[PDB]
Amino acid sequence: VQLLESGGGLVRPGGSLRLSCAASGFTFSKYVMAWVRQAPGKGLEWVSSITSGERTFYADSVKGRFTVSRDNSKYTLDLEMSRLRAEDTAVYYCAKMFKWDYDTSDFGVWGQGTLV
Amino acid sequence: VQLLESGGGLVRPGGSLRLSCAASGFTFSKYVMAWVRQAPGKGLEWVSSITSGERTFYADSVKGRFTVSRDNSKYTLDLEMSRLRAEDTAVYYCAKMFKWDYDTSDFGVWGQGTLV
Amino acid sequence: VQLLESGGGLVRPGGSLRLSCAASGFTFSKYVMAWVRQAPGKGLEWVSSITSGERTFYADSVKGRFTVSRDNSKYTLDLEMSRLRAEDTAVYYCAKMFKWDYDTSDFGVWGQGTLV
Amino acid sequence: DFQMTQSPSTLSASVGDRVTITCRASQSVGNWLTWYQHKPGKAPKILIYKASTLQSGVPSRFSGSGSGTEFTLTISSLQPDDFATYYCQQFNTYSWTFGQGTRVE
Amino acid sequence: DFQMTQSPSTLSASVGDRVTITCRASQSVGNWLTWYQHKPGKAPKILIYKASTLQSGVPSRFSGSGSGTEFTLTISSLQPDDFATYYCQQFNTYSWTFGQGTRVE
Amino acid sequence: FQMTQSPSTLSASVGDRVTITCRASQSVGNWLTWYQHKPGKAPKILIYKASTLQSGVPSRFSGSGSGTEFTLTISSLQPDDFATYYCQQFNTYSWTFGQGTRVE
Amino acid sequence: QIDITKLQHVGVLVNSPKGMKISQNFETRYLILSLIPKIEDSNSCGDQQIKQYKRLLDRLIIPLYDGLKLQKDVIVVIGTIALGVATSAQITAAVALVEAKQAKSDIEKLKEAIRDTNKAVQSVCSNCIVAIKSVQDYVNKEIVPSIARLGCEAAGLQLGIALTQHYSELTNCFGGIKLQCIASLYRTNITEIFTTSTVDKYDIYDLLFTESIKVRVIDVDLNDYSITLQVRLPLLTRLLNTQIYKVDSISYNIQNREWYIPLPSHIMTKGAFLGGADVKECIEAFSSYICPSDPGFVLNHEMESCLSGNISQCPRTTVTSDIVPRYAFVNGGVVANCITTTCTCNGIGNRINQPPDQGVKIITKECNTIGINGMLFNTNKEGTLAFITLNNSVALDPIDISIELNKVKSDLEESKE
Amino acid sequence: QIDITKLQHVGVLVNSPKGMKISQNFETRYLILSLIPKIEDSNSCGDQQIKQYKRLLDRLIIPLYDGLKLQKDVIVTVIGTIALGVATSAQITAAVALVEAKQAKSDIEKLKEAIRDTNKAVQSVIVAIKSVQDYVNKEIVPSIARLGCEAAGLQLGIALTQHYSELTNCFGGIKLQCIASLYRTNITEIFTTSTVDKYDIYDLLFTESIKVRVIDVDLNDYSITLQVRLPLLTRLLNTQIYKVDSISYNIQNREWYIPLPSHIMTKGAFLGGADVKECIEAFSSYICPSDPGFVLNHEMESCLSGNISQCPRTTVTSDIVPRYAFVNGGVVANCITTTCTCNGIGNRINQPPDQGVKIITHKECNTIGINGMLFNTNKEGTLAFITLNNSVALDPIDISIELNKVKSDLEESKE
Amino acid sequence: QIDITKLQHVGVLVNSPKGMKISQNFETRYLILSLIPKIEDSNSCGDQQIKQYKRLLDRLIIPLYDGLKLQKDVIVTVIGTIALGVATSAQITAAVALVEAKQAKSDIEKLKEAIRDTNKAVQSVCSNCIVAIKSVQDYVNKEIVPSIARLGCEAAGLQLGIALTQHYSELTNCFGGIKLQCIASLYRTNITEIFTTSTVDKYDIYDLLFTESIKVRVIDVDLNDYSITLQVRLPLLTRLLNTQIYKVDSISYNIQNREWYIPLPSHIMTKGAFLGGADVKECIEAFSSYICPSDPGFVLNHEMESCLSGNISQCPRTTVTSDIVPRYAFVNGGVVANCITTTCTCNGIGNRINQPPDQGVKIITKECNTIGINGMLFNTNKEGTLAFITLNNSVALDPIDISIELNKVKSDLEESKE
Repeated sequence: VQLLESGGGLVRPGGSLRLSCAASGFTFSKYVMAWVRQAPGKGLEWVSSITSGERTFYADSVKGRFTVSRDNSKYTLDLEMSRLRAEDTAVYYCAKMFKWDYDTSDFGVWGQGTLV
Repeated sequence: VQLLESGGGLVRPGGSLRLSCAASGFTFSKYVMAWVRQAPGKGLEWVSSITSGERTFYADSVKGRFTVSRDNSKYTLDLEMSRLRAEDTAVYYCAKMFKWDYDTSDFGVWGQGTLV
Repeated sequence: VQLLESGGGLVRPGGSLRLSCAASGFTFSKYVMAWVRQAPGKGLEWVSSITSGERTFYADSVKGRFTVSRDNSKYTLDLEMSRLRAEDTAVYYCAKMFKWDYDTSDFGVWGQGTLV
Repeated sequence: DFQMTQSPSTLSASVGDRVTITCRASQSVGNWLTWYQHKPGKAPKILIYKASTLQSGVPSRFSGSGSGTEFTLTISSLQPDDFATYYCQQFNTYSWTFGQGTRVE
Repeated sequence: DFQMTQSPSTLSASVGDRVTITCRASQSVGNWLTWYQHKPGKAPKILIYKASTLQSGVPSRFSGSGSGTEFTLTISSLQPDDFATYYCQQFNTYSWTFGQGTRVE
Repeated sequence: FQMTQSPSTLSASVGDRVTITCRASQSVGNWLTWYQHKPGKAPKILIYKASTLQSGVPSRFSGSGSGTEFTLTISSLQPDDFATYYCQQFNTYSWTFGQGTRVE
Repeated sequence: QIDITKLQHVGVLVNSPKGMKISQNFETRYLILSLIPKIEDSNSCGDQQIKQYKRLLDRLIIPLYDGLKLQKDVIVVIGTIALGVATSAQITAAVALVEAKQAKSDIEKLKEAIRDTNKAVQSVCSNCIVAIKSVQDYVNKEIVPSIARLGCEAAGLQLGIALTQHYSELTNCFGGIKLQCIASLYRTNITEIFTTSTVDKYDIYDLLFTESIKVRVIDVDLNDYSITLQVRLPLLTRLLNTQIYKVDSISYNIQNREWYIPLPSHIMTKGAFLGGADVKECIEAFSSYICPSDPGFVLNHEMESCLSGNISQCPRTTVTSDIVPRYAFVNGGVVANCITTTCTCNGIGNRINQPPDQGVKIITKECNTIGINGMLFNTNKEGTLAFITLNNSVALDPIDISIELNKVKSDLEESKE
Repeated sequence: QIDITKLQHVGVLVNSPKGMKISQNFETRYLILSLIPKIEDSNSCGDQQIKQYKRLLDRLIIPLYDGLKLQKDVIVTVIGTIALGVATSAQITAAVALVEAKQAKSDIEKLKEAIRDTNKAVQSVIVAIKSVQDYVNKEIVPSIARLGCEAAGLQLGIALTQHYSELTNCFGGIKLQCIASLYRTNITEIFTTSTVDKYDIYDLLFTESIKVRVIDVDLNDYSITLQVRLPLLTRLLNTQIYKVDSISYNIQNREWYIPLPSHIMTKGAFLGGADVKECIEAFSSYICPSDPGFVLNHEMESCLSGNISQCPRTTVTSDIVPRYAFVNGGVVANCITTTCTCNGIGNRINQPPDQGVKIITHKECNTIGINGMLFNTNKEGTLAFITLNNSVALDPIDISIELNKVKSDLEESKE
Repeated sequence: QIDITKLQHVGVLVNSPKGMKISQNFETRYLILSLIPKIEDSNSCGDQQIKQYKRLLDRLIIPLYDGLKLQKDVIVTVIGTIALGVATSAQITAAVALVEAKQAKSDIEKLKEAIRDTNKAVQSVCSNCIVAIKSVQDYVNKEIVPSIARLGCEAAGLQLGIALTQHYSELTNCFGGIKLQCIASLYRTNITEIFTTSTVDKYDIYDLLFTESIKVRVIDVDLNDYSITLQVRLPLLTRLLNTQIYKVDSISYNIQNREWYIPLPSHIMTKGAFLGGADVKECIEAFSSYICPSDPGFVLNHEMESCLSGNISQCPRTTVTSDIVPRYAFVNGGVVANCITTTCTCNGIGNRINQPPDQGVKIITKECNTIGINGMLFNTNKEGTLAFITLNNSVALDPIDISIELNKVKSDLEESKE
């Protein structure tokens, strides 16, 4: 039930970065994790998502630019970016997606976030 | 034939008010009635609706603060207000819906309204 | 395989104009033709469409004022406009709609248009 | 999710000419439609309340027809006392919807 | 294609009163919603994670219910420092969407 | 049927790769065409069913997609490739365009 | 010459008469089924669905076309006898096949006219022919208008659904075909399909007979997908001087034992011919019977003598199960075996006994209320009811006869030994 | 008075017994089918669809009324008057039921007046149903507030068209099951306050074969009235039912067998067969509408009582009468036409020509084989360690030729 | 030994021959039907609709298990022990077949364990061959798992629910012997696809019909993971040698102003030296032979055999009591008909030919170019061929006539002894 930060910092336009949020404290190998963006002084927004099986899904605005991969064995989720633009200045969150059932075991957690 | 209305006025914001629209000239017991608003120099907008049996639908803007009612015996309609805001300064109208059929005895009516 | 447009010029508001897109080099009785407009420094927009059989379809902005007609024998297409306004200043094009099939004999062509 | 939009927003014509106004529905609303006249300083009234039937007291100048998603109201000959805002009203759903309006010379 | 909108965008209130915040879905999202409380400078939290269930540690004053397209969450009594922004998200499709926001004050 | 496309504006150097994506509110099928519109010219046709190449267009252009998400890409750029590119949908008799995207 | 009053002394009851209807002549009409609809000025929105529809239809037609060519030719002046063996019921159909072939040229002409059309039903006479096209009505009023406001994809999916359902509805009885099926597809009813015919002057009972007539396939094209059928509507003429009745039997007493007189379910008379009638394939109407063919079948001589009034020639058998009634009232009175089931006059206590010799008791206006077992009735006053050695025993089981023969054999061996 | 042990020497084998159940008294209940649903408060949203539905229904209800009015009445109304015509015993029971319904008509009408307007799907005071009411009240009425009356009317029309299609299959007597299928309910739920609760799996099967009858159609408010007669099942005393099978029987290198019915009955001192075609089998009983017994030939009764010598026999015509069978731990078979092997596969046991069938006991030897296959026998079997003189034929041509032969015999003797 | 040409004199016509095909050995295959589909990684979309599917299935699966247990056992487990009670030959074969199923219980258990978690609709393992079909897995993988990216879990769930309810409705019509055709069309289609590697490849159109008539047997139900195990016995059809089957029909025979016919079965058979009838109610007609589950021959009356083997004098005859028995037929490029009942104007309508009272039937060969029977004129065929008597063995086929004749005999000998 813990999530880590990594990579939050300043890069030049056109650069590339590697943000890693690491998880520990539950069965990570049976859940779908996704990323979420929050531009400063603006409403929330969605970035991408990855399921257990590496199928991958992306928001149009960032399609073809970013890559998402997950490490089930070590319980780690990593994000890499390329061809960065000016609009992508925000706070980035690593989150867990609820199952489509009413079982009381589901909790829901929210990463602390990086300020890149 | 006639649907007179009364009860309009200007009250301090956030108050409670009760408008009336008495009915006569036809059978009031088998016709849905709804209210329609008109901001000065703006397009007509729906408000709410009440059925013979007190179904009490509502519009999204004014849901959760308006309480409408009807009486099948005295042939009288009423509308009530609560927690008034500054966004509703318009003319309230008492209106009769249509029966969704091609009856040749059908008709319509429209009220005088309250300045409010 | 070559469409030529004609007609159109400066006209004060309220006038009537009649433009012509002649055709040659390909079968004309097996395709649907539509007109597309582009205001200076603006995006392209649809105007109207006529089927082989004169079914006739129109856009909201110009509905009820235009009249597209065509002649199969002479291989000509025409558009008639009346009660013009100030927002109809643009370059008009005569085009061919693709058949909804993957055949190998479909080409697609565009005309040079008229300034109007 | 129903929406009603109409054009042209503003219209200018001359007495005896023809005026055409159209309302478009996002989805299939049905035959249920009404047309209203809104002169300033007056309570709104009705002209055609099922898109086909005419209320008593309305002159034969007004005539409308259509169905489904496209409706249009057209008047044969204008008269000087006919300059007002006009509306498109659906009563298919308990929750009523209007158009935004029209102005005529 | 799914869209969300919520009203009122802005609210006025006082301690002890009752507040209602709606969130209307363009299409059928079902019993798949979640309400987040976002305060300046802090990471968002989870209040009611299936439109019915209260997350552990959340105060009881937050009551939420509804279904289908229309949903609602209502507060019984306020706390002066609980006037934050509130969001209604949908997780029907692998691709989520949000609303606008509501400054309870 | 509303069609939207991003990126609206784009900045690129010679030889690089570029991807432009159009999205449709509803399902529009394989029916989609890509136009090139230089200032002061008549628009051309690049790919007229989202995959098929117009006779005489250079091989650098190729596009793929279906359903609601479509994408166009060019292997290597050129000095003469700067223009506004369009996505049309001819599903319904009534046509509808996107907005447009300058490439520089 | 059937007698209905005397037979009641023996338990045989004859019901009300009815007439006969037969179908001597027929009317021939050809019905072409065009399975591929036509979409007009739709810019080829249908394709990619008609092509798939054709692949599905290819599973049905090809086996059907192959079956036609394996059928032997009975007949080839009407024709030549051909080779092999064929009976009358075979030649009667052979004649219809030749008649269909002798009018093949005209049918070809009609198919040319409908090559390009969008009419659900079209007819001509020169030999009139009627032609229905798969789902043309539904296309024209729903799909073609739908293209404008929904798009080609939404219309295509709906057309695919409709065509798949239509294909499923085919092969339901096409894999004789029956006339009800054709009526059920593209919901029609017979009167609408063949307007210019004798179908107009048909009662409710007359339609049921037509719905039981088989329709046969005479040609399948395999290039433009079509099936040609040959219907034979009947002309019904009411035969004259013919009657049909119904027969029921009740228990008959002999020395405290139960017997009954066996008889068919129905009996008929036509002029000077008396015999039973089978009605299993016919349809019963309010005042007559509709029969594909004369159902009369010769009956045993003794049975004929029995139904003609000579009441001492009837045979009888032993009652084995409780399916032969013990009581039944006809007109204002009962005729029941009073030995088994107790019969009572006005009062419940009052009882009436049938003497040992008498078989059944006919009671008229003899008792104003009669009781059979527990229930009692009121004996209607406007009734027309009015107030014996059988000597012919029969057995209906082969075992019974076998043992009797064994006894005869043994007796005759003893006779000369 | 069946003697199972002795019969095995001839080939006849009798299965274990079973009881009988019969229905003598019925319980009558009334079912009213209101075919027009009621929409509570919807501003008449669906009137157009209902009139189309009504016009479609008039094609099915009008013919029903005309047929009913053309039905002759057996007795005209203690209990009534006889009437003119012809009617047997089987019709009088239906007439009595109809007269009872006629007597109840008054209260039926009062109840109809009470329920004229109401939204309940099933009532009880008797039980009344209303077309598609659950569907309406569950989704169609609530959905009018979200999808509008266009979509709501479309689905209502689809539903009513489907319901009409479902009808014209039940009414095209009426099987009770058809009706229970139309409305998604069990028989138990319809008549909860009845005796149907105390029924087993095999008893409900019997109640589904009885036929219901139509006794009224109104044609102003579209409705149909039905009469249902639920049975009361009481098991008889001292009545057993058996099952009989026969195998081949050798007589000088030729096959024969003993023909018997498929079932046998003994009730009190009555020995006879049973035709159970219409009955429904059970684990201990035979549920039957009427008494199935039918008198058997005298010789067969004597044979089954134990007199082996008067059983008749016939020739075997096809390969349908078996040649071996398991009886009790051992086999009985015609070893002449089917090779039988004791412990060793090579070892062969031959039934002497005189004997007809061979009975092993599992003490004769432990493993026995048939023409192929090997069985190792049961230690706890209950099996234990002759001229027929009555030959019969079962084909009429056979009988006719013998008749002709005897005819010629007398003709010769007369001289 | 049938003499077709001779028999025509008495109105019996024998159709052209055909062979017979019989099946004596069967190929055994097992068919596991897992009724719960699997969704790969859909985040538990469809769980609620699966639970309702399970509740609906429990109605048809709990009674089925209980019925299986109440079944008696002929053999209790050299093949095995006899058991207590009565059982005939026809039941012992099924008992042995079921005993053979207990030998493959271990192998079947292995396959089920292997396929516990898998996404394949059809999958086969053969060490002994097994095949496993999973409910509507193809449809899921094709149009539901992809569907949850554009619509969401709600629309996908609704579609899944509709599909599963339709599947349940399709079930309960086969499981209300389960019939092979019902199973084949249910899942996807075909019968040559399920049993990919087998002898079904060498099957004509007629052969496939025979297999569809065979009935499958349920031999296990789980109730923990919802599954039904079926045993299918596909046939190996081998054509017999020296076997022929014909068809016989008769026409009116005239004796002294009346109508008679010679009663015979529908079909006649000749295998080796055995001449007798044969029923084809359960068999299937084909272009070259028949297909019969078991030998259809049944022994005919001796007189009937002597008649069919060329000895005309021994045929019996009866009275015509209806219009079903015909009065003319096209034998071979000619007609054989009763010219007394039906007119026989052959060459010209005016011309007429009368059958003499003694004779019974008229055979026209060549003799006259065209022949007309009642109102239709026919032309003879020259490519064909044809050529140009007391029965005294009458019979009656109605028990009442037999009874009256017997009573007459009884009375006659009483007159004799008196």
